[PDB]
Parts: sequence; structure tokens; C-alpha cells
Amino acid sequence: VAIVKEGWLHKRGEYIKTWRPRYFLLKNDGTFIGYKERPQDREAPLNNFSVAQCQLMKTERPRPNTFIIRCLQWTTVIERTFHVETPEEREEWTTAIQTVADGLKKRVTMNEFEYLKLLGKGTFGKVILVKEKATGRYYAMKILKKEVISRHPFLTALKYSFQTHDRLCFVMEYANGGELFFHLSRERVFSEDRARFYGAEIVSALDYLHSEKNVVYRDLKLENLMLDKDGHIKITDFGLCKEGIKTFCGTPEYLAPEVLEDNDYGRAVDWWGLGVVMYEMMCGRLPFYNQDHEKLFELILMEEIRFPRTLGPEAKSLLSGLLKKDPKQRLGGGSEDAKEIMQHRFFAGIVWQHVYEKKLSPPFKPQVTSETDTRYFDEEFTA
Ligand SMILES: CCC(=O)Nc1ccc2[nH]c(=O)n(C3CCN(Cc4ccc(-c5ncc(CO)cc5-c5ccccc5)cc4)CC3)c2c1
Repeated sequence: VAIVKEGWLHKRGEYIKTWRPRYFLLKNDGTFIGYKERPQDREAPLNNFSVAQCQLMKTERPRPNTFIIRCLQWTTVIERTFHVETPEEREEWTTAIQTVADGLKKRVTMNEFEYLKLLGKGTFGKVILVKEKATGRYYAMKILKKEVISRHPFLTALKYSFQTHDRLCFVMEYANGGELFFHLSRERVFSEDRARFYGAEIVSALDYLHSEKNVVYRDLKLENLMLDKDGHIKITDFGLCKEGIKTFCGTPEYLAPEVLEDNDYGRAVDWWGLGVVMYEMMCGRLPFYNQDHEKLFELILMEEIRFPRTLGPEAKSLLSGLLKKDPKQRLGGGSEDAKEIMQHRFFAGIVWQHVYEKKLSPPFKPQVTSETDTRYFDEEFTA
């Protein structure tokens, strides 16, 4: 359980596509971690950084002496692009990485679904809204290029996985209670009670992913939250890695500081996201927002988060801890992880086993008759 290789690499930023020097550790457990400076040295390894079941590619574009680690994590293809000064070093890194990966080695068809809407396109495939002909139920289908290659109440479940000759297809449930940004904008702001409920269920799902699955979600934002027919949260998994837009990938309003800086990150990234999401629910606006990306980054990195006079002291305490710039200081960034949030005064009185078991009654019931009611898909209502 030790280091197989370490040294400086040039890593391309995941959201700001610039080259940055980072000190990377390769460990026999499969973790490939990069730090801004050489670390003096959470202990539970995170699969986000694992090299297990990845393929290594050597390329001379966009830059010479580049190598790429490509991994399928759950239903998303992930790439990490690195550059070294010499081809001899690139060969050292790839073989070392490859050896570690080798050491860790030890019907339904497309015709059953009706294509409805394109939800998103990515470098390695697309996501479409479909309806199973037999049931009338709605699903998101991730169609990924084959060439490139459990269950929780509040995560969108992966139901079917099947293949074509050139595509790999993941079929996951699509909640029909409406997008959470659609509900928040309609009602402007949520009461602290209502935000506590959605917040509680998110904490429950994040606790599962961190403890049981040892994975950081890293994508927690309002756009990835939906309500099912009963009004419970569903965190979505409809994402696909895209080439940036000239070059920044997506929008940064929700990104944790340590993620923006391409620095070492862990489970604390999701608590930031929780803070971003709960700040907007209870305040009616994003914490940091400015059109200049140079300013948005500074705002996220530098500007101290401000609160409205309407927020209670408990809510202000929770948001302040969640939105601490430094993850080591952030609420939930310690070894207790999710327990720090659960035991917070803002969640006093919440029985956390009742949360996992959907015992808490939703404060808002979406106006749908069943799991197949298409109200929140209808154009007339969505506007
Ligand atoms: C600018 C555009 C772009 O390209 N962004 C980008 C680039 C590189 C990335 N590398 C990166 O890891 N992510 C990130 C990679 C993907 N996460 C999203 C994610 C993270 C974990 C699971 C997940 N897992 C395991 C289990 C069970 O076992 C269950 C789930 C699950 C299921 C249902 C709902 C919720 C979670 C599912 C999605 C967040 C993003 C990257 C993103």
C-alpha cells in the first residue's frame, strides 16, 4: 500500500483548459492524485482518481508528449490529459500506470423505446429522453461510443444496460415531478423548512456515495436536481464530458474553489455544492455570479459569501460552513464527512433513518397523476 511513482506533470485543466504543473502520486492501490505542491503527507481512497479499468493513449496533439488516461466511471467517460517534457518520461509514466492497472486486475434493444427529445450531446455520445413503449415510462438513455471502451432512494437509478454494434446504452429513470430550477424560479424562494427537506435528502444521497461507493459526485448543482411524482429529490446522472467552448467547460458558478484550481480535492467538494444549492433555494439567487469569467473565478476564489437579512442564524451557520473556501475548514470536510452536516443545528430534529426511508412528507407535491403524467414535459406548462 505505497507509492509506485511520483513527480511533476503538466495536467490540462478540467474546466479551464490550461496547462498547469502538478505533483502527481501513483500508488499501488490505483490512485493517481495531483497536488499543487509536493505534499508532506481522506484516507478512504476515492474512485474518482483510480487508474483501475482505464486505457492509456499517447498522442502528439494538441501537444507533443501527451498521454491520456480514459476511464468509464459509472455511466460517464472521463479523460485526464497530461504532458511531460520528454518521450522517455511519458513512457515511464504510462508503463508504471499500466502496470498498476494490471496489478489491480485480480433481451432489450433500441426498438423497445421511442425517441422523444435530445437532452445533451458529448464528445463520446449523447443523452436522449425516451419512453419505454410497453410501460409508458420515461427514461434517460446514455448512448456512448463503444470504440471509446447500486441503489439509493434519491439517486436516479440505472435500470437497463445494453449494447449495439457500435454504441453502449445506459437506461436510467427520469423523474417526472419537474426540474428543481423550474420550481425554484416559479416560487422565487423556498422556505427554510422546504430547503431543509430537499437538503436533508441530498445529504442522505451524498453520504451513501461517499461511504458506500467512495465516490465524489462533484456535479451538485440546481440543474441536476429533480422531483419524482411524490415530491422527493432525484439527483441526476445525465452528464457527458464535452469538449470545452472557446476555452472553458460549462459554467463555473457552482464549482468548488479547489476544483477550479485543479488542486487536490475530496469529499468536501460535494458539501460546497450542497451549500451552493441550499444558498439559492433559501435566498433566491446564486451565491456568486458575474459575467466576466476573470471576475467569477475571483468571486468564487476570493469574495467572501454574503447573506440576506432574512436568513436565520442556523441557516447562515450552515451555509457559512458549507461554503468555506478552504476544504480542510469546510463543514463536512473532516473525517466525519456527512455526519458534520447531519449533526448541525440547522438539521436539529431530523431523524436521518426516516430520511433514507422517505418517511418525511414532501412539502410540495408535484401536480402529476402518476409516474407517466407528462405535465412537466408539456411545452405549454413549462413556459
Ligand atoms: C465541462 C464539461 C466536462 O467535461 N466536465 C467534466 C470533465 C471531466 C470530469 N471528470 C469527472 O470525474 N467528472 C465528473 C464525473 C461524473 N460526475 C457525475 C457523477 C458522479 C458519480 C456518479 C455515481 N457513481 C457511482 C454510483 C454507484 O456506484 C452512482 C452514481 C450516481 C448515480 C445516479 C445519480 C448520482 C450519482 C454519477 C455521476 C460529475 C462530473 C468530470 C466532468
